[PDB]
Amino acid sequence: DDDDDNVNTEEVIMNFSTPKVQRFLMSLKVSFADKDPKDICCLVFVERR
Amino acid sequence: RARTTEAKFVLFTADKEREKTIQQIYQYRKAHNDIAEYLKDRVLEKTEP
Amino acid sequence: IITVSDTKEMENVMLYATKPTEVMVSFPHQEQVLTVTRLISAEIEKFYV
Amino acid sequence: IDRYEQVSKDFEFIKI
RNA sequence: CCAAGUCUCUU
RNA sequence: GAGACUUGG
Repeated sequence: DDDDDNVNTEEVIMNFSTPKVQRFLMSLKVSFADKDPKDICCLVFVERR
Repeated sequence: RARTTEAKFVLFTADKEREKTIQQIYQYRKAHNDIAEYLKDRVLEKTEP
Repeated sequence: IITVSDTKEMENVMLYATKPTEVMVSFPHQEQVLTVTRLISAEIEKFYV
Repeated sequence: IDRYEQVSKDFEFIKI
């Protein structure tokens, strides 16, 4: 597809993941696009170890 | 845990599970309402088993 | 059990407590899987046997 | 198949 | 029969 | 190590 391994990493993550993973990481990106790291404080919960 | 003001809570479920999960969450919210109101109205003088 | 029940107590709780906005993120759930998944499943089955 | 399906850009955090 | 977490307690 | 406990399957 391309040689830029950074955007390629983004692209493969978007493509080599289930719609659940894609959607979660999508929401994660849009919720904290360019806010101050200090201003944000978030948790993510998952089931299995 | 989202104890701050304007806190945002996020959930992820499959499309096929949408009706089941939303009905379950309504069960949960109505259970919260039920426990709250039943505790409020229920008045017991003995206050001890 | 005991708890606060008055509205002034309710708002006092809201001073340190918060009812975060609860939202949903639905995603399309598919059932198809890739071939390499089948290959790795076969490999792990051979290992188990 | 060699391909997973994408998901649109337009989702909104529908109130639940 | 499977996960999670917990706890006492093993490395 | 032994398990134990809670929850669920």
